[PDB]
Amino acid sequence: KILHRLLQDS
Amino acid sequence: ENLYFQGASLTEIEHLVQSVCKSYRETCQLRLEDLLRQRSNIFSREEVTGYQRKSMWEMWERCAHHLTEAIQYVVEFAKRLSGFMELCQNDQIVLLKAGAMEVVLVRMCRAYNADNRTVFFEGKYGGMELFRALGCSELISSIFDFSHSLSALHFSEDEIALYTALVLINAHRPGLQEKRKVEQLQYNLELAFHHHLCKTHRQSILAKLPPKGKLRSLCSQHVERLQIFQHLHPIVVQAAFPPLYKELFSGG
Ligand SMILES: CCS(=O)(=O)c1ccc(CC(=O)Nc2cc(-c3cccnc3OCc3cccc(C#N)c3)cs2)cc1
Ligand code: NA
Repeated sequence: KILHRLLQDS
Repeated sequence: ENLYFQGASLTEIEHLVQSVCKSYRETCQLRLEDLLRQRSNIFSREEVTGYQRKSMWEMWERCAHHLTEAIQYVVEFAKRLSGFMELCQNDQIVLLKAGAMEVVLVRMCRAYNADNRTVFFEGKYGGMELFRALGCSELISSIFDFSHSLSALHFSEDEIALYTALVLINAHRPGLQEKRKVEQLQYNLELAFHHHLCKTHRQSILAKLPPKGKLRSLCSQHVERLQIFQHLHPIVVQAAFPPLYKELFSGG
């Protein structure tokens, strides 16, 4: 969940 | 999808050195000059005792938070690394799940003072006795020994940048879907690292770098000690451990 969010947040 | 997913010329390898070093400088968390300056700021005997008197759960929680802070900078480094964002999301996650802690462990040598065997933790330098409440003496001394061994190489910031890029871009990680794309990116990052060592007459460190099994042993030890802690204080892990830390080391 967190990793997905961190990678998507630009 | 990216230039570094195919064969790169010398000029393109030179560009990769500059890009990797820039990505690292921008995500290094703490400046080397700030860490070096604070070497004289060492925890007192009273302060060490204070940490030793903390409960096992309180110390684990504090350590998990600081490690999570360090991992977040590693995630940013990955995002800025040439070719990483061009990989599929499965592979980005595979690489970060296996490599994030490995990168933090390498980066930690900058915060380690080989002269007095101390590490920068919560504003000051402390020896391994500072972590005695954790109840994972073997893991702590293994991390201190690793940092001591890396410190003996006298890494520059550019060397840490290139080496950590290689720690992260590993085509042998189990679960990679686009393995060939990762292999080519790894090959180019290996050329960038070795080119920089060649250019700065630092190729002598190649035979002195730790074997890949060394970083794996440390990460496996971490996962094992976390599991022991988890069995003893499961609600501490569930309620107070950072969500990212749990996603990486205890499958969510
Ligand atoms: C990285 C970028 S940097 O800019 O070089 C920078 C930025 C900020 C700092 C401060 C900081 O966070 N210090 C810290 C030191 C240690 C630590 C060191 C040695 C041994 N054990 C340690 O933790 C115990 C522990 C507990 C549970 C599991 C595991 C594991 N596996 C380890 C943890 S956190 C330092 C450096
Ligand atoms: Na050091």
